[PDB]
Amino acid sequence: SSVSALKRLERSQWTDKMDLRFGFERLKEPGEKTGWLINMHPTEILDEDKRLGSAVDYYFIQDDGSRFKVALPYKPYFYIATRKGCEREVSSFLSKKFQGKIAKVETVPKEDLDLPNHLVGLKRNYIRLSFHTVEDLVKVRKEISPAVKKNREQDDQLDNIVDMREYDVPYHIRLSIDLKIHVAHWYNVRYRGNAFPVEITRRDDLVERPDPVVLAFAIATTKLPLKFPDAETDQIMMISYMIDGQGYLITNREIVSEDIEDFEFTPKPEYEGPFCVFNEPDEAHLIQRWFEHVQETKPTIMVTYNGDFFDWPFVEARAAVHGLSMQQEIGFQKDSQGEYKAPQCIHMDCLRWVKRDSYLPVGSHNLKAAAKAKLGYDPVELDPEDMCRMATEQPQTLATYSVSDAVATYYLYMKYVHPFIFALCTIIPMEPDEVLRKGSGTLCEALLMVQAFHANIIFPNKQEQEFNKLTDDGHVLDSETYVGGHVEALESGVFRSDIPCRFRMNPAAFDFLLQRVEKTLRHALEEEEKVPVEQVTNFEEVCDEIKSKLASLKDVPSRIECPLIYHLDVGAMYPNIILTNRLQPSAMVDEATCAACDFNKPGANCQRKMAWQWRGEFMPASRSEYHRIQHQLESEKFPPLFPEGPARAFHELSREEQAKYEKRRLADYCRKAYKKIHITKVEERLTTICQRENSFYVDTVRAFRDRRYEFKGLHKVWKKKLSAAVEVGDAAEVKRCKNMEVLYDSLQLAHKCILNSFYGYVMRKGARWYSMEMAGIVCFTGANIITQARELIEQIGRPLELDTDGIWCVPNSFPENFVFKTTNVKKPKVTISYPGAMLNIMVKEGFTNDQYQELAEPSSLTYVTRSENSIFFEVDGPYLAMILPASKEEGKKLKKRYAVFNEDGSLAELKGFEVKRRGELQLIKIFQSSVFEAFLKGSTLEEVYGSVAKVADYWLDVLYSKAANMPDSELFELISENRSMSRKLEDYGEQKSTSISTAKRLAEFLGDQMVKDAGLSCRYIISRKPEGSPVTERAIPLAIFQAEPTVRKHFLRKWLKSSSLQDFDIRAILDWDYYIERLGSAIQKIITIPAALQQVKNPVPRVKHPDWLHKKLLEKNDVYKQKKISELFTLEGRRQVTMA
Amino acid sequence: MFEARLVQGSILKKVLEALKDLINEACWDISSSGVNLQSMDSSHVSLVQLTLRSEGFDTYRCDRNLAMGVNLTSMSKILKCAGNEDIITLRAEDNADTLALVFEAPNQEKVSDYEMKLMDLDVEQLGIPEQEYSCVVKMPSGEFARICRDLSHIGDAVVISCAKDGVKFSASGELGNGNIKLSQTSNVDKEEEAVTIEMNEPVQLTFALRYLNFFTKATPLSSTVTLSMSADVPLVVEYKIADMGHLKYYLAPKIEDEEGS
Amino acid sequence: MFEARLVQGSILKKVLEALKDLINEACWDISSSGVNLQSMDSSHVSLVQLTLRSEGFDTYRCDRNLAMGVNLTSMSKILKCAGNEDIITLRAEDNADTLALVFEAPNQEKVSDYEMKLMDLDVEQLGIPEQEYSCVVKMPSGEFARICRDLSHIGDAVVISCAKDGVKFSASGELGNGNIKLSQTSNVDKEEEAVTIEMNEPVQLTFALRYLNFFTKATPLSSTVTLSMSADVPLVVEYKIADMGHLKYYLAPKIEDEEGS
Amino acid sequence: MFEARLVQGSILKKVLEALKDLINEACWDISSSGVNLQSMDSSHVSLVQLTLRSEGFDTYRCDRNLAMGVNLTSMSKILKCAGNEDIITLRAEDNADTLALVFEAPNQEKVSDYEMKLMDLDVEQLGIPEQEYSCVVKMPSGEFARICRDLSHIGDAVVISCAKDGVKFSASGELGNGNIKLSQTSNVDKEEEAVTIEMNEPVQLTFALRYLNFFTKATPLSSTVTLSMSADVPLVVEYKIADMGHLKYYLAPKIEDEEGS
DNA sequence: AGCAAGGTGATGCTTTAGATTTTTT
DNA sequence: TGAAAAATCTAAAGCATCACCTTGCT
Ligand code: SF4
Repeated sequence: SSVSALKRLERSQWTDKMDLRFGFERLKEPGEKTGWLINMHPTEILDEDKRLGSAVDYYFIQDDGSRFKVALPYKPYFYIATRKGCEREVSSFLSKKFQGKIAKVETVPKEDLDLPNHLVGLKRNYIRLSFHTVEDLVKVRKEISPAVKKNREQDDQLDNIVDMREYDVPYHIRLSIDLKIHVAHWYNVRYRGNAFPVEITRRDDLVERPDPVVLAFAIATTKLPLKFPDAETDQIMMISYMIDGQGYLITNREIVSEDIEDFEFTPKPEYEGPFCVFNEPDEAHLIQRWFEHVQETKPTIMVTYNGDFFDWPFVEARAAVHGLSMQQEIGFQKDSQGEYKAPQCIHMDCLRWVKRDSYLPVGSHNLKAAAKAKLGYDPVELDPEDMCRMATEQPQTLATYSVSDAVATYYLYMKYVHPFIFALCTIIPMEPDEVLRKGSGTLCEALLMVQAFHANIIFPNKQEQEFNKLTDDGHVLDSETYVGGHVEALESGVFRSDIPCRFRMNPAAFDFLLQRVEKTLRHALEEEEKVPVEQVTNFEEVCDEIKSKLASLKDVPSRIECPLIYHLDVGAMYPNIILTNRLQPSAMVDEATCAACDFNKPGANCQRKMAWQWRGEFMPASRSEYHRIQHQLESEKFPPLFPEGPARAFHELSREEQAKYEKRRLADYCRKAYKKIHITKVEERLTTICQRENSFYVDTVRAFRDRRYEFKGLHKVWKKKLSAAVEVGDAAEVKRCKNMEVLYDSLQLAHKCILNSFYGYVMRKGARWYSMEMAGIVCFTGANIITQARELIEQIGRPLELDTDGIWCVPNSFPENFVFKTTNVKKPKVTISYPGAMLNIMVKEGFTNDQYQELAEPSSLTYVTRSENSIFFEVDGPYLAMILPASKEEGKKLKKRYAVFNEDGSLAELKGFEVKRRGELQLIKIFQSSVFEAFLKGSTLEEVYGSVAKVADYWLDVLYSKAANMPDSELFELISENRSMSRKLEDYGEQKSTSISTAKRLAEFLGDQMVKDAGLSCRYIISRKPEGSPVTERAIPLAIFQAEPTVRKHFLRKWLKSSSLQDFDIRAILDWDYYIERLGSAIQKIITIPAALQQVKNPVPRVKHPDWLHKKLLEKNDVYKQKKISELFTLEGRRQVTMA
Repeated sequence: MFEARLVQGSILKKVLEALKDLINEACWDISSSGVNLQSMDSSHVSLVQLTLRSEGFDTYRCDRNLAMGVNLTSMSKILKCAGNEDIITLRAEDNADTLALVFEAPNQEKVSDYEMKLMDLDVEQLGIPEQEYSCVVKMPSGEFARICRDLSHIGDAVVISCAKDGVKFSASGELGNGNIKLSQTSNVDKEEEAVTIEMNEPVQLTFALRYLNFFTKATPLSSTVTLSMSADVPLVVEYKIADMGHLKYYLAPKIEDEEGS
Repeated sequence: MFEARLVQGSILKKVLEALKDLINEACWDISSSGVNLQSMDSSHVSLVQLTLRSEGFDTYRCDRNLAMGVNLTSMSKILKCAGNEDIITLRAEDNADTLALVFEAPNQEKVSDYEMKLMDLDVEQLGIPEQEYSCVVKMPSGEFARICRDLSHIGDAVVISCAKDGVKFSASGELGNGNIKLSQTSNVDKEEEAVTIEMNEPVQLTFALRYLNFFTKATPLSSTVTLSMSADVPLVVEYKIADMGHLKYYLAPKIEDEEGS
Repeated sequence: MFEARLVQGSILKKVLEALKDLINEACWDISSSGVNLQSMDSSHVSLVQLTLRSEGFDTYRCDRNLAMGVNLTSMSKILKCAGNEDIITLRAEDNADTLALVFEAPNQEKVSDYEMKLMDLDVEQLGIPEQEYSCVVKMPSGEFARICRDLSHIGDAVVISCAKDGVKFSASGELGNGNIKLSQTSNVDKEEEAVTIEMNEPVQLTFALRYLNFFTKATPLSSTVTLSMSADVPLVVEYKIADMGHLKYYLAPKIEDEEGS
């Protein structure tokens, strides 16, 4: 008790001292200051009672440069629920038994969201209880929780407590929920003294953000060859860090060769780094120089790239070896989750944002690719293998590498993640670093807690996963999910606006799209442009123009015409569906509690019956079987799970291990008792959305959509103002408008990310607002929209690909866009898209919710019904080209792989072709990079294929000629496979892999030193001489080819299992068949199979089609067309054969 | 109510396993002329018309026409639960859901009673006109089944040509191509082995072959079969179940597409 | 150091193949009286007793009692080497964890000497009770195999009705329902196909039929099968291994007492 | 031009059934002495040869020395057309990719023709040495197939020991280890059933086992197999027919390398 | 002398946890 | 080289499906 309290006080005093030494002076005078919030940290303070007290320390920076720090105490609390009639008795008992532990307890009437008949205004009297410390919170929560769990499983005064809420809410989160203190806002802080609490108020008059002191650092180490840099055997050889655009660089003189002078790095004119260099003799002096310079500069933001796992720990280890610890001199520690965070400065690494919010493909998360994509320049390339050699030959290239990595991480912080994270966290109530760490689900949960505290409801607990729940007919479900939509390629090949395509159309859809043209244009003008249809001049002209186009297209339903590659993408389809259908996590209701309210009247327009599709896997055992196997299980005692205890009683082991044991013991019974072991049922369910539910979720999503729209508008206005500013060329207004423009761009980006995260939050396992029903409903409504669009474009053209978000689809005579002259002075011209408008009226007829009820006033419980449909399509222009490859696998595991080329000839988009950083040959990567730019040559289809097969011809000519005209170094740079070893080689046991084989070859080549520590890097080729042995067993390494000749000859004698060969050159022993096989597979994926599926002869004759192609082409896409009985034989008619 | 009696029960098992493979939706129709089946497959390519008349059964009585919508997705197995030569009795009730099947062993010891349930299915009906025939080729069933299984490995499309020399069955594909020519019999007197042909004009035409593979599950049903084709006329395969009943398989033809003209 | 040799070797293959798929881990009780094998499945439902008395062996040599832990997959795969009518021999050491099996061809030319390792096994013994049964029936094994394979896909569980008129095999499922009735056969001169029924009172039992399909696998072992059952009594499916031994499958009847959801 | 006529066409089907699982495309050459197939398998471990000589065929007509490469994956499955008595006409043209087959049943009515598409082949020729073998054993092929199939499940390798007592096989694996003894019988009147030996010194060898299982599918081709082996030589296994010639396999032994040393 | 049919060998489509294909050098 | 941090991969385990000639015998 006392020992923990004194340790907590010691930690608080140390954090206060460390805060003071970097400028964050604790506010100890009565007065008022203004500030900008930079961080917030749950601490302990002392009050006038000199007792335990929890608080939050808010750090502010002022515009003049000075910084301060204030502490505000607020007692954390949670909520209990008890049965009616004994609330006061439970309150009195809980006060008198937790004597000196509960600060205050009181009954709060708060509105349940899941309560039956809660829409009239029923409210439940919860009990708030608050504690002085977070540790007291945790202890009392742990003491109450067994009683709550026992009561909630069976259905003293602890039996009266039936339910318990708000226990996983963090403390600083709780403060930012209550007092509405989000960071990156300006505040007045008024400190009267220790008696009255501090007063903090928001200031909306100042909008301009200040500039905090930021330090971006990177290190270059000493690396043992073919081994990852270890902390205990190496040392830092140089460190480079930027502060506010000023460079600094410290080099270790015991490792480097000659001195380096002050120099500038400038990749682009907008990126300027002047680096001044200090040259410390030994590594301890390097650490002392870095620590002293950080202490002198006093930064409140420390940023790196993947520092938490590589940059930060290495420096901590080297500081701890050399005596002076890193925590006492800077402030960083590993904390608990492996996160290096300080109590005085926010630590950010750009890798978390690159993974989460950059929307970069997987495999492009490295800082080289991320800086090429975002910043627009490629940094300098230097492989770490020959990096230790640069410490001696010349250190100029290594200095350039380190300063380049520092510039990259600094400007990737300053340009992208700084305004994004400090605009995202004005919304989410977390800390800036906390927003950076965790996934979007917890951000969305925190936001919904803001909006649900504003609505005065209580927060549902996190979704505890039930283990093996029994479905409605009694079977034990070992898998339960919703049928989500997938991607499928309806046609594979090249589709270019120049090459004509064959269109087979029906004219029934042309009658569908002829008399409805006037309604099409009226609907497209009514709310999509908000233009009344009376002030137009050429309405009848454009209507008769569409009639003439569709009548010219009418008489020829089958034609050969040029395509118009469109991307009908619905504009954030899933939040639009949630807004349209009013899907809330408590809106899905069942008749057991839907009938218990007072609005289930005859003729009530309140329900919405919406269908979804459910997917379950379950054992084929009934209720009686599962009950009897439980009764057989309870007749015997469980074995000890671990050898640190005796056999387990029924209250001893936990739920998950007994659930796994029951799963196994039912599986090995139904293996021999029933034919099937896992029955999969994909059924069609239907649930009722309550359309007059408490609307905090829906108006949160709608307010965020509206705020995204208004921030996009402000961003466009300020972008125009910025263009005018850089045209006139002033100084103050240019920087002011640049600051405003980046503020609004960051805010709309944050709103877009949150809008995308709302859909992903509900399906998250363990989410507070968890809904499998919403996931199924939104996926089925999205799939229904994609299906009806598939029918609508499939009848008038060819849908190339069906994605989960939209349709890539396709005639040259089809109407594209039309301009309307309007008498309005604000919009003289209106540009409208007919393919967008026809889908708009299709979803207007189909998915418009005509029963969308909103509470107009809460006095007489009056609900207004309205017709709302915000689901709109978007046409992404007539793209020049689209290339779809073909894959062996068809189903839900198909990958979204295609390449779409803009009209100007660039790369509009490219998906699925993510080249792996080391897991692929260089041959495959260069072949792909050439073939994609090669598709756009030629005029007709055969010229396209014969000009895109030149890449395959060239590389098959290189590999068929044994690379006889190839230099040796690039032959190894192209052929070789790089690969890693994640953990210990010997711990795997005796299992076969090519990494295992080459690791064993390297171990027997040069000692056990290459296996002594993990993280081995292996570069290997595959040889042909040991015929018969598998692919793994022929993985000779590459370190042999640079070694002395005698050991190379000895181990090539040994490994090839031969002692009679003469030539030991690389061309002689190389397994060319493997490389031909994999390059031919890539050719088949990209060039050959799409040419076969387009009635085109094989462009590369050396690569042969697979047999499944030769059966699929005959069974699906033949030159002929199979007939039907009804075409060539008489029909008697349709009759209904009912049961007699 | 309807009664059917059959002394040796192999042939009903054989026709039902013939109808198993290609048919999922079936509609038995009973009238004064016997039992009839007019069924269209779910793939919308082929057709089947089966008929067992009144005099084939031993004891038979039909009050009026009744339609039963059986489902041959999983139905022939309950008949597959029987022996070979067992006496089979069908009992159809006026409005009850149970079709009764009685199986009697030849030693009058092993009896068996089965019931069949019915439900509601929808079907398109196609009336069969009678028209001047043209290309008839009568063959043994075993030879036709063997040649169909033979050509099944070559490709999925079959070429049928009748000419003065005889008849020719062919297929083609990536593996290659294969033709087989059969001429008329001259110096043989046994009826079940000889082949014969009726011709009006030499005809070259194409059909599908997987559906013919589904047609050839009637090898022990009868020793005789006839193939019947004509220009722009669906190929009908006729099995004559002794002097007891008959069965028609209709298959849609396959011609070239004159897209350019 | 157990040594036994028998002139016939097919019956060991038949017994072991019958015991192959049903049980995996088995405890072979070895004593002077013969070979005993009582065990259960991993599902703890099907029980097997197997007795091979010493008077049927050709040459026998025993030392004392032995506890054995053989998994039956091992020898069930080994004994595919034994011929149609070869000489079988099993050999065990006094204190070794291996078993030797010796196969002699009838012409004394092909000699096969296999041996195999072991694993320690623990089995909870369950001795059967001796009580008088009501329904004891002796049937041919082939027709029992036929009717079980017929009813296997008809439903899941069978209902057996025993009365003085005979036995009734009823089943109901998604395909409908059906029953097979077998009566007494007295007018017969031979016994190996003669069905006979012995009765105390009419009974109505229900059994899960997957376990009957597992029990059916002993069809070539014996030409007759004896089913013994009463109310709340496990089914006893007894086969007689020649005049020397007997194999009994005990099956807990499936009660399926639903609680009305 | 190349013409061949064969009336015992089942042996070619047996050859392709034996070789369908080992090599996917092989090499044939035609000369005045007949057809030879001397090819390396896919894993490049051992040599196989067919010797289909001139007078073994019923009618042979060859014009010049030639070599062709025929994929087994198509011709093996198209030779499934025949039963056990059909007769085969084979033609290989001079400069035509198509290879022609005609197929006559013995009923003098059935005639068929097929065409094959060929591909180029580049396989290095390995020289054929004639070396003496110390131990030659000649045993019926049925027991050879049985012993290989019965040692198939023991492990991945086999041990052969030829000693003055006779021949011993051995195998080992996780389920156990077993050896097999074969002696000599010299009091039988059938040479096809008789085993015989000739020995110079005892032989100890180790060999692949599943690969011998793969080459024990040529058992219906011939009733007697001869095995010849000695120290540090490939084992020769041959099936010789009383009328037709010999099928021969050279199998290289295992590496026999001490991994520790 | 081939049928009932199925059964173990092959083959193709889910699936679900953690290593790996991912960061840092 | 440690890592769950974190959500996208992906490869071993999973399970459904095809396939014909081999144990009794008509
Ligand atoms: S849908 Fe209507 S009846 Fe159902 S809970 Fe909502 S208001 Fe009540």
